Amino acid sequence: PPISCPENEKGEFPKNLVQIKSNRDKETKVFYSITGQGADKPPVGVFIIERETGWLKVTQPLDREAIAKYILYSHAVSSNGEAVEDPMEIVITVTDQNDNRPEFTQEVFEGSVAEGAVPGTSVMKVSATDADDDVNTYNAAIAYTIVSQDPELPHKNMFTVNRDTGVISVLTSGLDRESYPTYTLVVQAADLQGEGLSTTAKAVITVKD
Amino acid sequence: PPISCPENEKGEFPKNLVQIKSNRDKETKVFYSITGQGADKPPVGVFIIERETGWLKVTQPLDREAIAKYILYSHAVSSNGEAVEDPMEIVITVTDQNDNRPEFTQEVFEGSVAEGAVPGTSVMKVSATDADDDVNTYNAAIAYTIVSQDPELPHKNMFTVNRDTGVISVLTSGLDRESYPTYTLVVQAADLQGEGLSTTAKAVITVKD
Ligand SMILES: [Ca+2]
Ligand SMILES: [Ca+2]
Ligand SMILES: [Ca+2]
Ligand SMILES: [Ca+2]
Ligand SMILES: [Ca+2]
Ligand SMILES: [Ca+2]
Repeated sequence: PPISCPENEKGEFPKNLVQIKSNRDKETKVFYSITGQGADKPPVGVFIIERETGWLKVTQPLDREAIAKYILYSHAVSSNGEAVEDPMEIVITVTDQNDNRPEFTQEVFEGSVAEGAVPGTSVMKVSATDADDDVNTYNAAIAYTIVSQDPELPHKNMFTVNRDTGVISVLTSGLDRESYPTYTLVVQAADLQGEGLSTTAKAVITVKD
Repeated sequence: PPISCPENEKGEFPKNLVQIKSNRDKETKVFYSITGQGADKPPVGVFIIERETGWLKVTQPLDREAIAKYILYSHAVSSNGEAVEDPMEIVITVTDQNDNRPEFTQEVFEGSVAEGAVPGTSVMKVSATDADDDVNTYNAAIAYTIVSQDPELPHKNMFTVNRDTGVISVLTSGLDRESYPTYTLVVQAADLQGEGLSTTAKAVITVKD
């Protein structure tokens, strides 16, 4: 059966994963080995096996974003020097932890809007990515919010962002090019549908005629 | 051996966990079943098994803080109505996600300090707990910070908090009873050693003498 291990595990190492046994255990003395990337190939020694007991072990914390899936092979050789089984495929799946903050595609997004634009007009889009597992978890489910607006004139809520799409829209009337030519918005992207880890970037909006 | 499953999984359900096989599937057609709390007993239907193929599945997102360990038994009955195998124990371990914010033991912590206390004197202790897995993960490793001090006089750094202990101390001199009687500190607790999920509470300090 497939084997699971969570990434970023703490505590004492090594940790037991599964004990491998051969049926020819009582017929003859059996020695156990593992090969593959993560065993004898780079990264070397991530997984080990006790040669006499057959206990498969992980020796360090794992990282899903480095390697999410390990394919290894177990070997069973008797004291006479013959393989008593065919090499057996071992698949080790690395399950995700929410350990990556979202990341905006740019540090400073540029947009523009006409000062006459009706409330509810789309202006610009911001976007972030999240390196965590977006297939199985919510650790990469991003929600967009606006943290601050500068200047806060004529008031502090001139714009709003669609929490799913990252589209920034004119929320209210009051845009005035002659008084406040540009706005610096600090936008936020947070995983766990807005409840988790977060990052910030800037959105600079120029006001046009 | 488990049979590990992460909590709060998204996507389509049910999801394959493992395929149960009997040897004596060649002689006779075998029907597979599972019993126990989580199968036929409350909570009913969390885990199911295909009767003909023997694929054990989970039907819903799990919650480690509700149930962290399931004990099931798989049964193998032939078409003639006789059990061909003894009931086999199946342990199901629920692995942790960081889905719980740290929570302070109180909403408002109360302490006091004499105005003549030398800088570096212990004043009080704030405490937070985290419901996530503190044995295997960092999802419950709490770090304390002071977000804000009120009032910011004589300056904004009158107090400091030990990030591990939650012990608040006098950082600087200037602690006049007469001109400022009460300090309300906004304290924060963040998991993943300060880098994860967070909530805030209040610490009210009354200056004595
Ligand atoms: Ca990682
Ligand atoms: Ca991750
Ligand atoms: Ca994330
Ligand atoms: Ca939970
Ligand atoms: Ca949890
Ligand atoms: Ca937590």
